[PDB]
Amino acid sequence: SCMSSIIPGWFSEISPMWPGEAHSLKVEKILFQGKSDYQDVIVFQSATYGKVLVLDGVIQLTERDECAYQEMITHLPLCSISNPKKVLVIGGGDGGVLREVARHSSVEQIDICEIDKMVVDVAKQYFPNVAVGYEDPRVNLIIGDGVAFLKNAAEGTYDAVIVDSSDPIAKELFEKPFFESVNRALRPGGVVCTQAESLWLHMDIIEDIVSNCRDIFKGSVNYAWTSVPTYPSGVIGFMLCSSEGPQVDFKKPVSLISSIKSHCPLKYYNAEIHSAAFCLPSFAKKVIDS
Amino acid sequence: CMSSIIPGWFSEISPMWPGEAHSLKVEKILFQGKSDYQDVIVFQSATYGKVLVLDGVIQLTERDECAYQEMITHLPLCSISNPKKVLVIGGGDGGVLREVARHSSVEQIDICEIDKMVVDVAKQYFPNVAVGYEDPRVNLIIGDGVAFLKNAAEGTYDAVIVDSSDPIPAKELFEKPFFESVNRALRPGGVVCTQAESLWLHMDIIEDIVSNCRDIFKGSVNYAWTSVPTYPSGVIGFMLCSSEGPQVDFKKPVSLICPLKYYNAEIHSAAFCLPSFAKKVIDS
Repeated sequence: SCMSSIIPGWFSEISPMWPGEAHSLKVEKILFQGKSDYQDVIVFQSATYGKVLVLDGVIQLTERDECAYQEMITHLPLCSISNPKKVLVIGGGDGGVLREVARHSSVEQIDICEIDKMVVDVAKQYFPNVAVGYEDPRVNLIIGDGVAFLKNAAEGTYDAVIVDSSDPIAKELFEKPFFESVNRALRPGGVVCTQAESLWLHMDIIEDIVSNCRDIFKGSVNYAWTSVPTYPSGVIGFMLCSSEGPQVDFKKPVSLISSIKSHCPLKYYNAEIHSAAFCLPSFAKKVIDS
Repeated sequence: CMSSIIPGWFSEISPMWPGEAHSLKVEKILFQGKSDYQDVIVFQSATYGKVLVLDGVIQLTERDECAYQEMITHLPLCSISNPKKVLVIGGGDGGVLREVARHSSVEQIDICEIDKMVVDVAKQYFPNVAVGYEDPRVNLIIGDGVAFLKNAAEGTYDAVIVDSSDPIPAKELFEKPFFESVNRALRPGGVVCTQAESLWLHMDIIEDIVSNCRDIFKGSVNYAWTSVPTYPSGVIGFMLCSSEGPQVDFKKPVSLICPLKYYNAEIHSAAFCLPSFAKKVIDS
């Protein structure tokens, strides 16, 4: 179904989470097809987006546009607070989020949970220039469930939690108890940033996500969005919430983001787009503002 | 262009976005003409309502057109005081006209659409938006806007909106002479807003439009972008250019404005905050 039976080497991203639409990509090579204990895993060499990671038929990243997601999900929370030291990432992807967290020189510890070792192994083999992400000596990789890991975490441990999840299908990561777990694992005024889907496609799912966060997190609660051409509807959003404690202002950065530089310039994130990301269209704005 | 990758699905293929296509499941085909100018399809889509297509390229869908039509219209029109005379190049489905008509200081809306079939299709298959054409201030010309514009009285217009297709004879709308034509027909400090493609797919083309624009318009020259799921890459952008004359600040609207679904003063400003890869190139 996802691979065209009509004309060779077209992949089409079909889902009932985005009914009646597919982003089709010309595929040169499948580099990897694989079935873990959790999910179907495909990597292809696309004609125009470089390498593409697909889990359960859903595009997770392309080399060409991953920067828009990976820089926004990392820098929106981490540039909003001073001197973040301890960070938790839920979901490993290709390591590109870890690479973004590691630009922040105040960070000392990056704990990351990925349930599926196949996803880690696939990152290291097929996406090695971004999967160096995993090798930063600050990084502590747990192959295990992130929901359990967070129940089990010491209270008040983290400056920041980044929830780099797939779609709510994964469904527990969008619910009140998981958020209560996050609230408890954050230091007072610690921040969470989560994958919060498409304003065009899932207004109903997002209204509930913001209601749960408004209830659990007593600091700040904001919603941001970014252009990601190879996500469905060409955009995805983020919950930014702070726990009870010091003032947090997600709307502007505190901080802009070594002799030997390990990173290229930011490709997408900057201090102006940080603010712009919180200016929603009128159809979305009405709802999310309460 | 129909069932080219999936049976029952429209796929938007073009060497303007190599290696990719947006695919929409088609409930039914509503129209199929071949005017003296382009191949015209309207189809009823599964989930984006009615869809207009010219030469295999998506012009609009009922579900997301608000994001294009409200931004190409209100970014220019909310950046100046009491616009009275307005020229639109391109008719689409009358959506842009409907949005221009929200501005109560506007007296005259000249619009050029070379292809009459586009207009007839709009009124027939998109009637609730095609009302844009019916408003008493609208002066509809079935003719070449390039020609209409070179034939205009110098300094006549407060604003021109270029709601063009892709730079594919449409390519004239992207070149110095047409830009000189506009700079001329605008009053001093008058503004133009142009369809200016995707920062993800067309940085080269955009760079050339900006540079061209910066030679001609001696007021402000700015680029803005917006989410449109059914345009290639999911975003489209706009040149905003003011002619020599009173200062225009496109990032800070001077005024506020069947309700608006997308545009608002906050998104007005955010529309000029480009990603770092675009922001460097587009600035100097």
